[PDB]
Amino acid sequence: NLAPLPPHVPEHLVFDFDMYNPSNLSAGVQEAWAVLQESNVPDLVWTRCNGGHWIATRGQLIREAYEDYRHFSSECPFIPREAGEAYDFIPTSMDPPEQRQFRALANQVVGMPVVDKLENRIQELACSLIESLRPQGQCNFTEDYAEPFPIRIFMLLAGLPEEDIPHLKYLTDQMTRPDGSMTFAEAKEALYDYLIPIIEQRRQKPGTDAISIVANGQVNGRPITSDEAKRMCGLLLVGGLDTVVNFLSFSMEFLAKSPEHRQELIERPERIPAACEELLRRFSLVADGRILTSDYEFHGVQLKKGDQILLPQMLSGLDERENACPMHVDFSRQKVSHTTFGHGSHLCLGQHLARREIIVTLKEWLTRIPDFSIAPGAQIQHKSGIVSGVQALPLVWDPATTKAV
Ligand code: HEM
Ligand SMILES: C1C2CC3CC1CC(C2)C3
Repeated sequence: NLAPLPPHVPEHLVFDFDMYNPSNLSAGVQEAWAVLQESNVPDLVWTRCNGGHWIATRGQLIREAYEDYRHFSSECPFIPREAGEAYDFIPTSMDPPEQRQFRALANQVVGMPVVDKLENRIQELACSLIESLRPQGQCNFTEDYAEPFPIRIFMLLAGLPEEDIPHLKYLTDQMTRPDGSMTFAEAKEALYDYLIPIIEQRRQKPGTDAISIVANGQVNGRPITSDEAKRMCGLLLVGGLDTVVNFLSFSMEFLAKSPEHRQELIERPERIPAACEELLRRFSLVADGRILTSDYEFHGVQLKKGDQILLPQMLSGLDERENACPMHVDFSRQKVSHTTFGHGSHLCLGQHLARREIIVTLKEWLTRIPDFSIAPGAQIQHKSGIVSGVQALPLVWDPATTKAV
Protein backbone atom coordinates (compact mmCIF):
# COMPACT_ATOMS: atom_id res chain seq x y z
CA ASN A 1 0.00 0.00 0.00
CA LEU A 2 2.14 2.68 -1.61
CA ALA A 3 0.48 5.99 -2.44
CA PRO A 4 1.00 7.29 -5.99
CA LEU A 5 3.95 9.67 -6.29
CA PRO A 6 2.95 13.34 -6.25
CA PRO A 7 4.11 15.27 -9.31
CA HIS A 8 6.79 17.26 -7.43
CA VAL A 9 8.84 14.28 -6.25
CA PRO A 10 11.89 13.18 -8.22
CA GLU A 11 11.68 9.40 -8.47
CA HIS A 12 15.34 9.27 -7.45
CA LEU A 13 14.30 10.57 -4.06
CA VAL A 14 11.87 7.67 -3.45
CA PHE A 15 12.72 5.25 -0.61
CA ASP A 16 9.68 3.37 0.71
CA PHE A 17 10.22 3.20 4.47
CA ASP A 18 7.26 2.20 6.67
CA MET A 19 7.81 4.01 9.99
CA TYR A 20 5.27 1.55 11.47
CA ASN A 21 6.86 -1.61 10.07
CA PRO A 22 10.44 -1.07 9.00
CA SER A 23 12.13 -3.77 7.06
CA ASN A 24 14.53 -5.58 9.35
CA LEU A 25 12.84 -5.04 12.70
CA SER A 26 14.15 -8.45 13.66
CA ALA A 27 17.67 -6.99 14.18
CA GLY A 28 16.40 -4.16 16.36
CA VAL A 29 14.41 -0.96 15.90
CA GLN A 30 17.35 1.51 15.95
CA GLU A 31 18.99 -0.85 13.44
CA ALA A 32 15.91 -0.95 11.20
CA TRP A 33 15.77 2.83 11.00
CA ALA A 34 19.53 3.28 10.42
CA VAL A 35 18.97 1.70 6.99
CA LEU A 36 17.97 5.25 6.08
CA GLN A 37 21.57 6.34 6.70
CA GLU A 38 23.23 3.84 4.36
CA SER A 39 25.32 5.28 1.45
CA ASN A 40 22.64 4.45 -1.14
CA VAL A 41 20.09 6.75 0.61
CA PRO A 42 19.87 10.43 -0.25
CA ASP A 43 19.72 12.77 2.80
CA LEU A 44 16.12 13.72 2.05
CA VAL A 45 13.88 10.90 0.83
CA TRP A 46 10.22 10.41 -0.09
CA THR A 47 8.28 7.38 1.06
CA ARG A 48 5.00 6.23 -0.41
CA CYS A 49 3.92 4.47 2.76
CA ASN A 50 1.49 5.99 5.26
CA GLY A 51 0.19 8.23 2.53
CA GLY A 52 3.44 9.71 1.25
CA HIS A 53 5.73 11.98 3.22
CA TRP A 54 9.41 13.04 3.31
CA ILE A 55 12.03 11.87 5.81
CA ALA A 56 15.22 13.79 6.73
CA THR A 57 17.91 11.15 7.39
CA ARG A 58 20.69 13.30 8.89
CA GLY A 59 21.41 15.07 12.09
CA GLN A 60 22.09 18.29 10.25
CA LEU A 61 18.78 18.40 8.41
CA ILE A 62 16.73 17.34 11.47
CA ARG A 63 18.20 20.08 13.62
CA GLU A 64 17.64 22.63 10.88
CA ALA A 65 14.08 21.66 10.20
CA TYR A 66 13.43 21.71 13.97
CA GLU A 67 14.80 25.19 14.41
CA ASP A 68 12.75 26.47 11.46
CA TYR A 69 9.12 26.68 12.63
CA ARG A 70 8.22 29.20 9.93
CA HIS A 71 8.71 26.57 7.25
CA PHE A 72 8.16 23.51 9.38
CA SER A 73 5.03 23.85 11.47
CA SER A 74 4.11 21.71 14.49
CA GLU A 75 0.44 22.04 13.45
CA CYS A 76 0.38 18.48 12.09
CA PRO A 77 3.31 16.65 13.72
CA PHE A 78 2.17 13.03 13.31
CA ILE A 79 2.09 10.79 10.26
CA PRO A 80 -0.22 9.75 8.82
CA ARG A 81 -2.03 13.03 8.21
CA GLU A 82 -5.36 12.01 9.84
CA ALA A 83 -3.27 11.46 13.02
CA GLY A 84 -1.37 14.80 12.63
CA GLU A 85 -4.73 16.38 11.79
CA ALA A 86 -6.65 15.07 14.81
CA TYR A 87 -3.56 15.97 16.88
CA ASP A 88 -4.38 18.98 19.05
CA PHE A 89 -2.03 18.50 22.02
CA ILE A 90 -0.56 21.65 23.67
CA PRO A 91 2.11 22.88 23.48
CA THR A 92 3.12 20.38 20.82
CA SER A 93 0.68 21.32 18.08
CA MET A 94 1.59 25.01 18.30
CA ASP A 95 4.42 27.17 17.03
CA PRO A 96 6.04 30.16 18.68
CA PRO A 97 5.19 32.71 19.83
CA GLU A 98 1.88 31.14 20.89
CA GLN A 99 3.66 27.95 22.04
CA ARG A 100 5.56 29.84 24.74
CA GLN A 101 2.88 30.77 27.27
CA PHE A 102 1.61 27.20 27.26
CA ARG A 103 5.17 25.85 27.61
CA ALA A 104 5.93 27.98 30.66
CA LEU A 105 2.94 26.44 32.42
CA ALA A 106 3.68 22.79 31.51
CA ASN A 107 7.11 23.61 32.84
CA GLN A 108 5.65 24.57 36.23
CA VAL A 109 4.21 21.06 36.41
CA VAL A 110 7.16 18.86 35.17
CA GLY A 111 10.20 21.16 35.39
CA MET A 112 13.32 20.85 37.56
CA PRO A 113 11.87 22.02 40.88
CA VAL A 114 9.21 19.30 40.68
CA VAL A 115 11.74 16.50 40.08
CA ASP A 116 13.75 17.90 42.98
CA LYS A 117 10.63 17.48 45.15
CA LEU A 118 9.69 14.03 43.87
CA GLU A 119 13.19 12.63 44.19
CA ASN A 120 12.76 10.57 47.36
CA ARG A 121 9.59 8.95 46.03
CA ILE A 122 11.37 8.06 42.79
CA GLN A 123 14.20 6.46 44.81
CA GLU A 124 11.73 4.81 47.21
CA LEU A 125 9.65 3.25 44.44
CA ALA A 126 12.67 1.97 42.48
CA CYS A 127 14.20 0.29 45.56
CA SER A 128 10.85 -1.16 46.59
CA LEU A 129 10.07 -2.64 43.16
CA ILE A 130 13.59 -4.01 42.72
CA GLU A 131 13.76 -5.54 46.20
CA SER A 132 10.43 -7.17 45.51
CA LEU A 133 11.79 -8.74 42.34
CA ARG A 134 15.25 -9.73 43.46
CA PRO A 135 14.45 -13.04 45.15
CA GLN A 136 12.44 -14.48 42.21
CA GLY A 137 15.47 -14.67 39.94
CA GLN A 138 13.17 -13.79 37.01
CA CYS A 139 10.76 -11.11 35.77
CA ASN A 140 9.07 -9.67 32.69
CA PHE A 141 10.95 -6.33 32.96
CA THR A 142 8.60 -4.56 30.61
CA GLU A 143 5.64 -5.46 32.75
CA ASP A 144 7.29 -5.90 36.16
CA TYR A 145 9.36 -2.75 36.34
CA ALA A 146 9.53 -0.70 33.19
CA GLU A 147 5.80 0.03 33.25
CA PRO A 148 4.95 0.36 36.95
CA PHE A 149 8.01 2.48 37.79
CA PRO A 150 7.40 5.52 35.61
CA ILE A 151 3.61 5.11 35.62
CA ARG A 152 2.97 5.07 39.34
CA ILE A 153 5.25 8.14 39.69
CA PHE A 154 3.23 9.98 37.11
CA MET A 155 -0.05 8.86 38.67
CA LEU A 156 1.31 10.30 41.93
CA LEU A 157 2.35 13.54 40.26
CA ALA A 158 -0.93 13.84 38.43
CA GLY A 159 -3.02 12.81 41.41
CA LEU A 160 -4.76 10.01 39.46
CA PRO A 161 -5.84 6.47 40.41
CA GLU A 162 -3.41 3.61 39.77
CA GLU A 163 -6.54 1.67 38.87
CA ASP A 164 -6.77 3.74 35.69
CA ILE A 165 -3.37 2.65 34.34
CA PRO A 166 -4.46 -0.21 32.07
CA HIS A 167 -7.24 1.75 30.45
CA LEU A 168 -4.99 4.77 30.07
CA LYS A 169 -1.91 2.93 28.84
CA TYR A 170 -4.00 1.26 26.14
CA LEU A 171 -5.10 4.60 24.63
CA THR A 172 -1.57 6.06 24.89
CA ASP A 173 -0.25 3.05 22.97
CA GLN A 174 -2.79 3.41 20.16
CA MET A 175 -1.43 6.95 19.82
CA THR A 176 2.21 6.09 19.17
CA ARG A 177 1.97 2.46 18.06
CA PRO A 178 -1.30 2.28 16.14
CA ASP A 179 -2.60 -1.25 16.42
CA GLY A 180 -5.46 -0.87 13.98
CA SER A 181 -8.08 -1.41 16.71
CA MET A 182 -8.85 2.28 16.87
CA THR A 183 -7.94 5.30 14.79
CA PHE A 184 -6.18 8.39 16.24
CA ALA A 185 -9.44 10.34 16.66
CA GLU A 186 -11.16 7.53 18.57
CA ALA A 187 -8.06 7.13 20.75
CA LYS A 188 -7.87 10.88 21.32
CA GLU A 189 -11.54 11.14 22.20
CA ALA A 190 -11.55 8.32 24.76
CA LEU A 191 -8.59 9.88 26.60
CA TYR A 192 -10.59 13.07 26.47
CA ASP A 193 -13.79 11.44 27.80
CA TYR A 194 -11.58 10.45 30.71
CA LEU A 195 -9.87 13.74 31.49
CA ILE A 196 -12.78 16.18 31.13
CA PRO A 197 -14.63 15.23 34.34
CA ILE A 198 -11.37 15.30 36.31
CA ILE A 199 -10.53 18.75 35.00
CA GLU A 200 -14.01 20.05 35.72
CA GLN A 201 -13.60 18.83 39.27
CA ARG A 202 -10.16 20.42 39.74
CA ARG A 203 -11.40 23.80 38.54
CA GLN A 204 -13.95 23.68 41.35
CA LYS A 205 -11.79 22.04 44.01
CA PRO A 206 -8.11 22.50 43.25
CA GLY A 207 -5.44 20.19 44.59
CA THR A 208 -1.66 20.32 44.56
CA ASP A 209 -1.44 17.79 41.69
CA ALA A 210 -0.30 18.58 38.13
CA ILE A 211 -3.86 18.47 36.80
CA SER A 212 -5.00 21.02 39.39
CA ILE A 213 -2.07 23.31 38.49
CA VAL A 214 -2.86 23.10 34.75
CA ALA A 215 -6.67 23.49 35.02
CA ASN A 216 -6.35 26.75 37.00
CA GLY A 217 -3.15 28.04 35.32
CA GLN A 218 -2.60 31.46 33.75
CA VAL A 219 -1.74 31.98 30.08
CA ASN A 220 -1.38 35.40 28.45
CA GLY A 221 -2.50 37.13 31.64
CA ARG A 222 -5.88 35.33 31.54
CA PRO A 223 -7.14 31.96 32.74
CA ILE A 224 -6.58 28.82 30.68
CA THR A 225 -9.79 27.41 29.17
CA SER A 226 -11.20 23.96 29.87
CA ASP A 227 -10.37 22.77 26.35
CA GLU A 228 -6.85 24.17 26.69
CA ALA A 229 -6.30 22.28 29.98
CA LYS A 230 -7.75 19.14 28.49
CA ARG A 231 -5.23 19.52 25.69
CA MET A 232 -2.07 20.07 27.76
CA CYS A 233 -3.07 17.26 30.14
CA GLY A 234 -3.67 15.01 27.17
CA LEU A 235 -0.02 15.45 26.29
CA LEU A 236 1.31 15.08 29.85
CA LEU A 237 -0.38 11.69 29.93
CA VAL A 238 1.22 10.32 26.69
CA GLY A 239 4.68 11.53 27.75
CA GLY A 240 4.13 10.17 31.25
CA LEU A 241 2.98 6.73 30.25
CA ASP A 242 4.72 6.07 26.98
CA THR A 243 8.29 7.47 26.94
CA VAL A 244 10.37 6.31 29.94
CA VAL A 245 8.58 2.98 29.84
CA ASN A 246 10.03 2.02 26.42
CA PHE A 247 13.47 3.59 27.00
CA LEU A 248 14.16 1.48 30.14
CA SER A 249 13.46 -1.74 28.30
CA PHE A 250 15.96 -0.91 25.51
CA SER A 251 18.56 0.10 28.08
CA MET A 252 17.88 -3.00 30.17
CA GLU A 253 17.96 -5.32 27.10
CA PHE A 254 21.38 -3.90 26.35
CA LEU A 255 22.62 -4.22 29.96
CA ALA A 256 21.40 -7.82 30.12
CA LYS A 257 23.58 -8.58 27.09
CA SER A 258 26.71 -6.66 28.06
CA PRO A 259 28.39 -7.81 31.22
CA GLU A 260 31.27 -5.43 30.79
CA HIS A 261 29.00 -2.40 30.57
CA ARG A 262 27.31 -3.35 33.83
CA GLN A 263 30.67 -3.86 35.54
CA GLU A 264 31.95 -0.52 34.41
CA LEU A 265 28.97 1.13 36.08
CA ILE A 266 29.41 -0.96 39.22
CA GLU A 267 33.04 0.04 39.64
CA ARG A 268 33.06 3.60 38.33
CA PRO A 269 29.68 4.93 39.45
CA GLU A 270 30.75 8.46 38.66
CA ARG A 271 30.12 7.45 35.08
CA ILE A 272 26.41 6.77 35.41
CA PRO A 273 25.46 10.24 34.11
CA ALA A 274 27.65 9.84 31.04
CA ALA A 275 26.33 6.31 30.44
CA CYS A 276 22.83 7.73 30.71
CA GLU A 277 23.58 10.13 27.87
CA GLU A 278 25.19 7.46 25.74
CA LEU A 279 22.18 5.13 26.23
CA LEU A 280 19.79 7.98 25.35
CA ARG A 281 21.89 8.49 22.21
CA ARG A 282 22.04 4.77 21.26
CA PHE A 283 18.50 3.68 22.22
CA SER A 284 16.79 6.92 21.09
CA LEU A 285 13.19 6.11 20.25
CA VAL A 286 11.00 9.03 19.14
CA ALA A 287 10.07 9.94 15.59
CA ASP A 288 7.60 12.72 14.80
CA GLY A 289 7.45 15.40 12.04
CA ARG A 290 6.26 18.76 10.84
CA ILE A 291 4.07 20.20 8.04
CA LEU A 292 5.25 22.61 5.33
CA THR A 293 3.48 25.94 5.62
CA SER A 294 4.37 26.87 2.01
CA ASP A 295 6.58 26.05 -0.98
CA TYR A 296 10.17 25.82 0.17
CA GLU A 297 13.44 24.59 -1.12
CA PHE A 298 15.46 22.75 1.47
CA HIS A 299 18.91 21.47 0.60
CA GLY A 300 18.05 21.48 -3.09
CA VAL A 301 14.74 19.59 -2.70
CA GLN A 302 11.43 21.19 -3.53
CA LEU A 303 8.95 20.93 -0.71
CA LYS A 304 5.33 21.77 -1.37
CA LYS A 305 3.07 23.56 1.12
CA GLY A 306 1.09 20.84 2.94
CA ASP A 307 3.80 18.16 2.58
CA GLN A 308 4.57 16.34 5.87
CA ILE A 309 8.19 15.54 6.70
CA LEU A 310 9.22 13.02 9.36
CA LEU A 311 12.26 14.37 11.27
CA PRO A 312 13.26 11.30 13.35
CA GLN A 313 14.86 12.53 16.64
CA MET A 314 16.08 8.95 16.83
CA LEU A 315 18.36 9.41 13.80
CA SER A 316 20.55 12.33 14.79
CA GLY A 317 22.71 10.36 17.25
CA LEU A 318 22.93 7.26 15.05
CA ASP A 319 24.41 9.35 12.20
CA GLU A 320 28.14 8.76 11.58
CA ARG A 321 28.67 12.43 10.70
CA GLU A 322 27.69 13.04 14.34
CA ASN A 323 29.02 10.03 16.21
CA ALA A 324 31.89 7.77 15.18
CA CYS A 325 30.94 4.05 15.42
CA PRO A 326 27.34 4.94 16.20
CA MET A 327 25.90 1.50 16.89
CA HIS A 328 28.62 0.83 19.49
CA VAL A 329 27.89 1.89 23.09
CA ASP A 330 30.93 3.64 24.68
CA PHE A 331 30.46 5.25 28.06
CA SER A 332 33.61 7.33 27.57
CA ARG A 333 32.81 9.26 24.37
CA GLN A 334 34.18 12.82 24.41
CA LYS A 335 31.00 14.10 22.75
CA VAL A 336 27.66 12.33 22.93
CA SER A 337 25.55 14.10 20.30
CA HIS A 338 21.87 13.27 20.03
CA THR A 339 18.50 15.01 19.88
CA THR A 340 16.65 12.33 21.86
CA PHE A 341 14.59 14.93 23.69
CA GLY A 342 14.07 16.90 20.47
CA HIS A 343 15.42 20.18 19.24
CA GLY A 344 14.19 23.72 18.86
CA SER A 345 11.31 25.44 20.63
CA HIS A 346 9.75 22.09 21.45
CA LEU A 347 12.58 20.66 23.48
CA CYS A 348 11.22 18.16 25.97
CA LEU A 349 10.19 19.73 29.27
CA GLY A 350 10.09 16.30 31.00
CA GLN A 351 13.74 15.58 30.27
CA HIS A 352 14.77 16.15 33.87
CA LEU A 353 12.16 13.76 35.12
CA ALA A 354 13.26 11.06 32.60
CA ARG A 355 16.96 11.44 33.40
CA ARG A 356 16.33 11.07 37.17
CA GLU A 357 14.25 7.97 36.55
CA ILE A 358 16.93 6.36 34.36
CA ILE A 359 19.85 7.19 36.63
CA VAL A 360 18.02 5.83 39.71
CA THR A 361 16.98 2.62 37.98
CA LEU A 362 20.52 1.90 36.78
CA LYS A 363 22.10 2.69 40.15
CA GLU A 364 19.49 0.79 42.04
CA TRP A 365 19.24 -2.29 39.82
CA LEU A 366 23.01 -2.76 39.49
CA THR A 367 23.25 -2.52 43.25
CA ARG A 368 20.94 -5.44 44.04
CA ILE A 369 21.12 -7.40 40.80
CA PRO A 370 24.54 -6.82 39.29
CA ASP A 371 24.39 -9.97 37.16
CA PHE A 372 21.43 -10.90 35.02
CA SER A 373 20.75 -12.04 31.49
CA ILE A 374 17.94 -12.61 28.99
CA ALA A 375 16.00 -15.85 29.46
CA PRO A 376 17.21 -18.78 27.36
CA GLY A 377 15.18 -18.99 24.15
CA ALA A 378 13.40 -15.70 24.71
CA GLN A 379 13.36 -13.82 21.41
CA ILE A 380 13.12 -10.06 22.00
CA GLN A 381 10.80 -8.13 19.69
CA HIS A 382 10.83 -4.39 19.16
CA LYS A 383 7.90 -2.37 17.75
CA SER A 384 8.05 0.76 15.60
CA GLY A 385 5.99 3.95 15.53
CA ILE A 386 5.98 7.52 16.88
CA VAL A 387 7.57 6.00 20.01
CA SER A 388 9.21 2.55 19.48
CA GLY A 389 9.27 -0.06 22.23
CA VAL A 390 10.04 -3.59 23.35
CA GLN A 391 7.15 -6.08 23.48
CA ALA A 392 8.41 -8.15 26.46
CA LEU A 393 11.74 -8.56 28.31
CA PRO A 394 12.13 -11.94 30.06
CA LEU A 395 15.24 -11.64 32.35
CA VAL A 396 16.68 -14.40 34.57
CA TRP A 397 19.24 -14.24 37.38
CA ASP A 398 20.60 -16.33 40.24
CA PRO A 399 19.21 -15.05 43.55
CA ALA A 400 22.40 -16.17 45.20
CA THR A 401 24.41 -13.50 43.36
CA THR A 402 22.06 -10.70 44.38
CA LYS A 403 22.36 -8.25 47.24
CA ALA A 404 19.81 -6.84 49.63
CA VAL A 405 20.29 -3.23 50.66
C1 HEM B 1 12.70 8.86 27.42
C2 HEM B 1 11.95 9.86 27.69
C3 HEM B 1 11.40 10.93 26.73
C4 HEM B 1 11.79 11.24 25.48
C5 HEM B 1 12.75 10.47 24.59
C6 HEM B 1 10.97 12.36 25.04
C7 HEM B 1 11.01 12.93 23.79
C8 HEM B 1 10.39 14.12 23.48
C9 HEM B 1 10.55 14.81 22.19
C10 HEM B 1 11.45 14.31 21.07
C11 HEM B 1 9.80 15.92 22.25
C12 HEM B 1 9.62 17.01 21.18
C13 HEM B 1 8.70 16.58 20.02
C14 HEM B 1 8.50 17.60 18.95
O1 HEM B 1 9.41 18.49 18.76
O2 HEM B 1 7.43 17.37 18.32
C15 HEM B 1 9.23 15.99 23.58
C16 HEM B 1 8.30 16.96 23.95
C17 HEM B 1 7.67 16.93 25.17
N1 HEM B 1 7.84 16.00 26.17
FE1 HEM B 1 9.31 14.62 26.32
N2 HEM B 1 10.14 12.78 26.08
C18 HEM B 1 10.38 11.87 27.11
C19 HEM B 1 9.78 11.96 28.36
C20 HEM B 1 8.77 12.80 28.73
C21 HEM B 1 8.17 12.87 30.06
C22 HEM B 1 8.44 11.91 31.22
C23 HEM B 1 7.35 13.94 30.05
C24 HEM B 1 6.44 14.43 31.21
C25 HEM B 1 5.09 14.17 30.98
C26 HEM B 1 7.38 14.52 28.71
C27 HEM B 1 6.75 15.67 28.36
C28 HEM B 1 6.99 16.38 27.20
C29 HEM B 1 6.37 17.65 26.86
C30 HEM B 1 5.45 18.44 27.79
C31 HEM B 1 6.79 17.98 25.63
C32 HEM B 1 6.42 19.24 24.80
C33 HEM B 1 7.28 20.51 24.96
C34 HEM B 1 6.84 21.61 23.97
O3 HEM B 1 6.03 21.26 23.04
O4 HEM B 1 7.27 22.75 24.16
N3 HEM B 1 8.32 13.84 27.96
N4 HEM B 1 9.52 14.85 24.28
C1 LIG C 1 4.14 13.78 21.61
C2 LIG C 1 5.56 14.36 21.29
C3 LIG C 1 6.35 13.23 20.49
C4 LIG C 1 6.47 11.93 21.38
C5 LIG C 1 4.99 11.41 21.70
C6 LIG C 1 4.21 12.47 22.51
C7 LIG C 1 4.96 12.85 23.85
C8 LIG C 1 6.39 13.39 23.49
C9 LIG C 1 6.30 14.68 22.63
C10 LIG C 1 7.22 12.28 22.73
